[PDB]
Amino acid sequence: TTIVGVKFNNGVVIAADTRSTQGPIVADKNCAKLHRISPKIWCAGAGTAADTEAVTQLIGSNIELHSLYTSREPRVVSALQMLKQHLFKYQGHIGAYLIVAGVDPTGSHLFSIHAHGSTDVGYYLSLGSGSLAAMAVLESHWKQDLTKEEAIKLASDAIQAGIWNDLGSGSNVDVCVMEIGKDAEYLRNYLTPNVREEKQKSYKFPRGTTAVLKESIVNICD
Amino acid sequence: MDIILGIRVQDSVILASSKAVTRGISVLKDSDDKTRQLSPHTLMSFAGEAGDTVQFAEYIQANIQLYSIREDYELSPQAVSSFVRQELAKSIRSRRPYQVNVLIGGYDKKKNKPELYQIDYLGTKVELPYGAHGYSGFYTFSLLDHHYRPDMTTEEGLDLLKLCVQELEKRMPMDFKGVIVKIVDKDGIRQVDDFQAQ
Amino acid sequence: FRNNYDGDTVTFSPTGRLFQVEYALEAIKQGSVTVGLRSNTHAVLVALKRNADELSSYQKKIIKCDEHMGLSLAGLAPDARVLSNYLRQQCNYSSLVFNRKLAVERAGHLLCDKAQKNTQSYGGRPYGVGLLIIGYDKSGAHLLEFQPSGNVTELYGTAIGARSQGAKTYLERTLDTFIKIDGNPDELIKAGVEAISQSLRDESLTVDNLSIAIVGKDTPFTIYDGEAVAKYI
Amino acid sequence: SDPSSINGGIVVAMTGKDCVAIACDLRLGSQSLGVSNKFEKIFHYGHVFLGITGLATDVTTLNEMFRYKTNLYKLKEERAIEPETFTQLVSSSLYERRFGPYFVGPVVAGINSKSGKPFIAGFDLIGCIDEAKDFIVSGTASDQLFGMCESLYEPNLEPEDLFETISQALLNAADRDALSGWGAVVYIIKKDEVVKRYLKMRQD
Amino acid sequence: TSIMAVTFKDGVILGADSRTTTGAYIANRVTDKLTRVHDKIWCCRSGSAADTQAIADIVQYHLELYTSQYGTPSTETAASVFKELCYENKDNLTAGIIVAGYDDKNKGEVYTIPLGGSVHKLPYAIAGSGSTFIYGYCDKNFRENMSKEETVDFIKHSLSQAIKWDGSSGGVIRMVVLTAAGVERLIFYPDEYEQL
Amino acid sequence: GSRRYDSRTTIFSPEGRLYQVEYALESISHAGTAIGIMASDGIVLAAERKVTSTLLEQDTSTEKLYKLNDKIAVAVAGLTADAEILINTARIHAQNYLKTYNEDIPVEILVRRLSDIKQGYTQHGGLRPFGVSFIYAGYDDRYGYQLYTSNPSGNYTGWKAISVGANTSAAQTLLQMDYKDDMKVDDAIELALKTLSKTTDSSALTYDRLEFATIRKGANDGEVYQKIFKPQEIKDILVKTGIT
Amino acid sequence: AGYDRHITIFSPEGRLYQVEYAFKATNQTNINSLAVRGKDCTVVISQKKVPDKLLDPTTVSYIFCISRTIGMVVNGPIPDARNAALRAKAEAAEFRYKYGYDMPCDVLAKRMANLSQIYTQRAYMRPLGVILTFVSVDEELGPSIYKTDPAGYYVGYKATATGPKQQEITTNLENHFKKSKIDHINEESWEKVVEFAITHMIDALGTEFSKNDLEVGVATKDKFFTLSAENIEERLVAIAEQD
Amino acid sequence: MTDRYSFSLTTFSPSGKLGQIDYALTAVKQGVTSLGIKATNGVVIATEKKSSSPLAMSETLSKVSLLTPDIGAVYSGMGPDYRVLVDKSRKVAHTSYKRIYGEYPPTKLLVSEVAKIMQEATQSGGVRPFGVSLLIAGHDEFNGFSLYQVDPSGSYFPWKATAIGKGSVAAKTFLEKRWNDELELEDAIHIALLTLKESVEGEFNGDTIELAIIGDENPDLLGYTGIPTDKGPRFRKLTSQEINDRLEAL
Amino acid sequence: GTGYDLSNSVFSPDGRNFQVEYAVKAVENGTTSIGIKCNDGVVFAVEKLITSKLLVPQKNVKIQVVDRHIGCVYSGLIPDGRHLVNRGREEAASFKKLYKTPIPIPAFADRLGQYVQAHTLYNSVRPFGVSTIFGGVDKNGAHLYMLEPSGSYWGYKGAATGKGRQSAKAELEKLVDHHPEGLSAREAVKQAAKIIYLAHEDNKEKDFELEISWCSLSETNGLHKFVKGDLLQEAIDFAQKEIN
Repeated sequence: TTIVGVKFNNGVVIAADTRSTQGPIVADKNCAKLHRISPKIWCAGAGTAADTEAVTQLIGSNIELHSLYTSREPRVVSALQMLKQHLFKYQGHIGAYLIVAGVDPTGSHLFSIHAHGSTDVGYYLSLGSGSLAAMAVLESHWKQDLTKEEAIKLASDAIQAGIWNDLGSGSNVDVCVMEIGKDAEYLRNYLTPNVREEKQKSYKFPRGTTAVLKESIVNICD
Repeated sequence: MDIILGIRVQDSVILASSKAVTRGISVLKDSDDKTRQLSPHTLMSFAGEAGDTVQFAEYIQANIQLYSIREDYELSPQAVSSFVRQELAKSIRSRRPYQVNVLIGGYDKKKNKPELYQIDYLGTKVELPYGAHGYSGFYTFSLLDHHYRPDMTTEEGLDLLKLCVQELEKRMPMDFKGVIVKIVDKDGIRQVDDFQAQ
Repeated sequence: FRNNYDGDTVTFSPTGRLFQVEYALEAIKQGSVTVGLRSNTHAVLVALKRNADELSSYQKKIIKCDEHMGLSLAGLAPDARVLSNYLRQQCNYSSLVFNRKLAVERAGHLLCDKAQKNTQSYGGRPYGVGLLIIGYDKSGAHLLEFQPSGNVTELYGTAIGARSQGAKTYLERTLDTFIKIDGNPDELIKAGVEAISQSLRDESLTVDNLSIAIVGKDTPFTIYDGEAVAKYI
Repeated sequence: SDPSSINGGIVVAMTGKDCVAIACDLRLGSQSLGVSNKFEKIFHYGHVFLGITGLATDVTTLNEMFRYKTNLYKLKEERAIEPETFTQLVSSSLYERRFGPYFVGPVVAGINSKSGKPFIAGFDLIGCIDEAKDFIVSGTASDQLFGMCESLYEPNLEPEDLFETISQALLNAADRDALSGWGAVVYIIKKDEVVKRYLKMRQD
Repeated sequence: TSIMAVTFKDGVILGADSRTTTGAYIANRVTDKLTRVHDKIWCCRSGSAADTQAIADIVQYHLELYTSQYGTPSTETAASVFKELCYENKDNLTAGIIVAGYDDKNKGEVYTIPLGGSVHKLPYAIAGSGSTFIYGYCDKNFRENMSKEETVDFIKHSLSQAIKWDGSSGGVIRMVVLTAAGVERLIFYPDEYEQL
Repeated sequence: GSRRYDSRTTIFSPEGRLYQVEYALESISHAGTAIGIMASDGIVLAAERKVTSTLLEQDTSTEKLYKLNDKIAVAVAGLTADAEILINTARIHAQNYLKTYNEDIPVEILVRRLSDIKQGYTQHGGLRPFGVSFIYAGYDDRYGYQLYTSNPSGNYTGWKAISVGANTSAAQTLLQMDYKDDMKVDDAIELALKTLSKTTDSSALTYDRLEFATIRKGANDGEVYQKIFKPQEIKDILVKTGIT
Repeated sequence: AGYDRHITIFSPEGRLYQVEYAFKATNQTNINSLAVRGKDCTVVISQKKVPDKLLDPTTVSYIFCISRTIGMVVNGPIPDARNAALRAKAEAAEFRYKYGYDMPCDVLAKRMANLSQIYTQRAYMRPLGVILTFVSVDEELGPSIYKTDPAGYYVGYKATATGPKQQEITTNLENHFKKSKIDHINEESWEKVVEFAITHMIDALGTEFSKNDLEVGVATKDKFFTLSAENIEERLVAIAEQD
Repeated sequence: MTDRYSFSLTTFSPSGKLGQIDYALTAVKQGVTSLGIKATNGVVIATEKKSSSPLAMSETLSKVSLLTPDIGAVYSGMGPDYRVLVDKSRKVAHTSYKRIYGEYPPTKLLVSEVAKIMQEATQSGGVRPFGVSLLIAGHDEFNGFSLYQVDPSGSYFPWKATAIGKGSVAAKTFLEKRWNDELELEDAIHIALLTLKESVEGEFNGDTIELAIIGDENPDLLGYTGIPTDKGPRFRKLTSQEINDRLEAL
Repeated sequence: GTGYDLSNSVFSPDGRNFQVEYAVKAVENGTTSIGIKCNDGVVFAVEKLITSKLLVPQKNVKIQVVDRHIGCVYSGLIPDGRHLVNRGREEAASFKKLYKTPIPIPAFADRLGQYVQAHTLYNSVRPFGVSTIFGGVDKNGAHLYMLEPSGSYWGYKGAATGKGRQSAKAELEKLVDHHPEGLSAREAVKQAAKIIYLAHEDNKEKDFELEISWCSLSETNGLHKFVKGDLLQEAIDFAQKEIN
């Protein structure tokens, strides 16, 4: 997996590849790794997939309830604090490594959380097996005061470094832009540089090819 | 392990269970009956961990008898086996699981058909024409895969078992001291006292 | 009035009284008399044992709590068993944990607090027994008076139970005298029997009717009953 | 040792033109010993189908659990649960046992009764949902299944065609796995009808 | 990690490198190890980042509730809360913490809570993997009652050496000056301290 | 203390009666009438909706007939909310049984469990009993069609025809007058409507004031079918039977 | 039957007497307080009465600092007031710990109001005989005043008053705002807002105040503090050089 | 300490009445009027913002609350009781449904959960019933639009239209006259305003009236874009301005 | 109606808690005790009625210490007083354990305050039957406090409670007026002995025993200590002399 977070002049963007794997086998060639904590707080995770997903929905659920209770927009630091205290409590057994980004009444934010519960703040971040390939790109092109467009490019280029050079990553690039004054814009499959070529042949079998021993209708209605 | 075998013929289910109880270097008993009657038409055989084995059998027996009294009815073989499977399935995830495998042979008076259920300590249940627990299965499944027939009579079933026991007494490393055979059919459960030379 | 404020120990009356506590105190007054007095070397307990029938025994009223401490009861016997048992444990804890004999003054504080808890909470009841505690510790002979209200007081001498007032005035008079009965136990006991008989009226203290206990400088708390008290009647 | 390799078994689901197919083998063994050639791994609640590979006792237990939950769901909701909703129910039920998981590889197949849209999904033993549009595989011969599906599959196959494709995928994958096979059953699902066929296959 | 706290004439100063590694990989090269638990009570963390952050967050919570009820807490009290958490939970924690604070009555103070959970009040303290390399340097160059400028220099030289020999230390040098005048944040880049 | 405010919901009267149960029953007697009639080929459940309005949504409403199983249903007479608490636990008990034995729960086992829960609020806990009476209509392969009734006391009994709620005395006399062992579902449907029709405290008996359900074993199938009639369906059966 | 007046259960009129009697207790201290919002501050004024000469005047207060940003003035017996203050502090400290940001004035108010609603529904808990006025300059809402009573009710105010002569102060403030047409004291400094507050406290109560007859709490961006006798005296002087 | 009130506070009286529930209903009767009307393409619920002082900011007090993006609630009776009920309802929608099925609960089930909570305050030890009646309006895919009333007993019923509180008898009568199964949302909003006017004594404007509807999806209120299947909440509170515009056409 | 005074946490129609008020009666019926704040410490004195010659003199101590810098004395039900001090001790130990520094007097006052107020919140407990005078020296001065059965407390210049609280308060007020600059620990000890003697007239029937304790930054180093021997007699005399 390759996920990154990049702050820009008026917001923050996160991106991730779309390859899901079980050992060396690619299970899902186009899964979505960008999750929503709240409308404007998005998250990307690496590590035990069920864990990143569950921890994201749990805090997301509580963040919604907290928002309704306080009549205020959810804050990124709240998602950060709730996630970290939860992860810490489980001493790393919940293998969730995340990059949480978002905009709220106090501005734009970019954080990283590790399974054991520690958090970090930065202008550019990467996590996952593609972490190093992406960071090599970020350390080579990042600069302060990037424009939304430059940020999308930098983040997009970072996931690509991971897609091409990391076996744990591949397929497409998903992006989500969070700008201080507008709605968050989720760009699913923002890039698709890995389309499978047309197969050389069609394996459509002539009907009757498969030997059948017995047949019957199944009752669905009650 | 001990020998636990079961075969379902035309109108009955026959259960054969080894008589030996061995600990270490000594065969302590050679007339052990590894069975418990759960209800007039349902019999259960068992093999496994030294003390767990009987404690489990008797615990199940106690519950079925309780249900019978409370409902003045006899649960079907399928119902009893599902109850037993759930107990084992709970146990496998408990502090100290019951390490017992069982065969449940019953005659369903409502369907008028014999039924044989094989269930291991994990709560893995399957309904079969014939079944076995332990190493026995390694010589009896293919033997029966060859000699077994659906429409067999109880008498044919007994001859089929005899063929099984002989194979086991020939190739198995342990002396299991013969088996006790019981028949479960529309009239209940009866023990074939003459298998020591049938 | 009262009837509306004496239903439980968690209720104050319009004048600031706790009737359940006062009713418990009444169980003491109805109890047989017992007396306590000390010099500078010893402390003595003299108690009148009461009997149901002339076919029954005279219920014991003195309990030993440790080699250096003991008490006499007046009122509900079971409540005395409970309190003395708690005292036996506190004495025990002190020895086992600190290798220190429990100070009579501390024993009194512990009892006071244990009784106080049953006077501020719902569901419980005050204890219905009075206790006289005697003991010899690192500061000499001691005598304490325990009331179910939780009030514990240190005295040179005192008495509780029915007609206790007699013996008490006697001691308040004999004070300067017995407080000096040092080095002579028999005298202190006699001085006690004399104080107790100041509360008689029904009969006269007999052999299986009188109970005495003593503790001091070189005397572990020991109880004398029957033939053992004959030489004092 | 490995709870997922004790009993053996496979399940595979595929989407077609206004249809879905879910198939499974019938084997149930104990290590090398084949024990039952009638252990089906596909179940259904209303029009939603669920296949389950892995430890047999958990396969059985989970089916009884989902029958139980979908029953209450219908009584309360007053409608049969849909594929998408059931997938979420499976996921949360699995994750709820995060540190004492059921050793299974669930697979959901069905057609949304309101949108008529075909649906399939897979899960790891703790609930992570795999939502592919083409196929989902599970079991001891999953590597082989991935190979067959990736090769044999093509979009919008008609029921009669999807049947040939799913069957060939299952059959040939099972034959390269010692713990799978021993019979197979295939379900072809359409908005209106469901056909169930038992395949003829090697018995070794 | 290289962290230290030094008391001086006008109060106390905390300094630290900014490198956090996971193996030989630098996960963060601009980490901020100077953690605020109260206005003028900060701490430097070493050991498990998850652990020290959880500790710091709880301490901050306690000092905030303390302030609400009894007013500003003494540096000694802050060191006490850290201690309680580190000692009582020594089996499940890997945290080395240096507490530094400025009091008007007590001026600057430094307390170091090493791995076991014991507390040590000192004129100055150093900790972290990089600290082993500067025990000699610091011992020879430390003086009591130095001036702000001298203290900032002592810390800058000490840490540049720690960063020099310890691969786990690096990046920039952050400092926090705590005095009656207030709170001041300082930062020093490589190109400066690397050539000292 | 608190003792002062404790009503003591679980004590005997000097006559050996349970106050709260008696009072809960009194409450039930003012509830819309519910009737149950068992026939040879099925069972009928009918209930009168107490209080209605022009604006009440009858299509989305259900205050008296609930499905507990695919083979068991109940008619309620009493506090709807209380009934719902019990109905839900009944539904769970039925599924636990199914999961344990892989067989649908026998009608009496389920009725007994529910009655036992009620009995408890009668002997311990210090809580008020549930102000509810149920008429259970179900089918199992051991006793076939069955009709039971349970009330606040936790006592239950079986019937061929029974009523709960308001005017049960009048309803029972009418039922005991026209019921016949060899009746048929359709005969029962009609008997039920006629009875309610003569016991109603309302002007006429319209469809918007009724709930109907039948449990039949559709000859063309072989299985048991529950049918909670829809507004229109009730309006129909209402005209046919001659009540228009 | 007649016990529907001892615990919090409904009376045949659907009333909760214990809650009404709790409201009565809020005036037991015979003190009046009021709160007004400045342009970027919030001021709370409360009469300070110290009858006993044996008392240490410095320890007599009904204004509390709940958190660095939230201030709370209480109308009611001191013990219940302190019970409420301690809880609010604990609640404010916990919120910051769990959610990562300072508990907002209105949220703390809702929280304490909810806690109060509970004493109103559970029989073993008595309501607290106090009314709590919370103030601050919220980072999102600006100057804020939220008050909660023994019924569990709470709302935000443009300004508010509480105590025996609450009505007089209220109408006075009402009239001023009907006039100004704005919902706050259009003053840039808190000193002048405090002066406005005290000025109207005098007009409405028809009473003069010395530096020891008042108690003042002020809320500004990132801080809430109370004034000293001297800070107030300086205020009293200023208003005197206008009349 | 320790709640020792483990017995019921609501019990049956000789007549069969449950006193506390009856009294709770009487409290609801004294409460400000509130109503709900169901249209073919929406539902509207409204009530009067009976400000307790001109110094109070009536906006900081919402009598109409969002429970889920497609469900809203309003009430009559004890405001504080309602507030905590809303908190509990919002949470039960998550714990008992969204965290299990990954989707918000249909109106009838969430209503069922709320009703359960209220029934328990009628039987559990040491508590009194909630002194409120709620009107819950919502929408869900398989049930469409719906309106429900939940009373202190825990009982609930579906409505085409209804009113609760102070002048509910008169308001209901007025609704029975204007309601029909063909009303469009705007029509219901209009009838809602007319009905509410008869119950309001003083000022009647967008600042004294609180009204919300359950209608079409509001993608503009979603907060993000990029996911087709997510079109926004159906619950929307009308603005003071939106209310006044409709009052001129009163 | 009536009966608002039979249960502890009940508000009477006038907003009062009658049980707390009755608790006060128990306090006013008790021995008199006082506290005097001096320029660098505080002094505590109390009347000890000599029930009889049997009471071993100087043995039944009433003033109690908390931690090492706090003194506590009370009038009313003595056992309730001990109970409150035990709590204070646990409370102080807890504070020191977490914060290292011994507990500040204000902080300590609230600990006792909250605990006492807590006993007016439920009908399952009774309010405390004592008013407590306590204080000591800390990081910033001396502090004197008095806590009522309601949980109410304030800092004091001088304080008294018990049978002769009026005499005492009158005397304390004089001192306050005639010493705006501040009394000294040495002076306060004598002045305290006098007030106890004067205030003993409201009980002049029974003989008594004087008990004093103090905590002064200069005279005791900030530690609470009892006044004994020479300093005690010297104070006793100063009283006996001005009592005539």
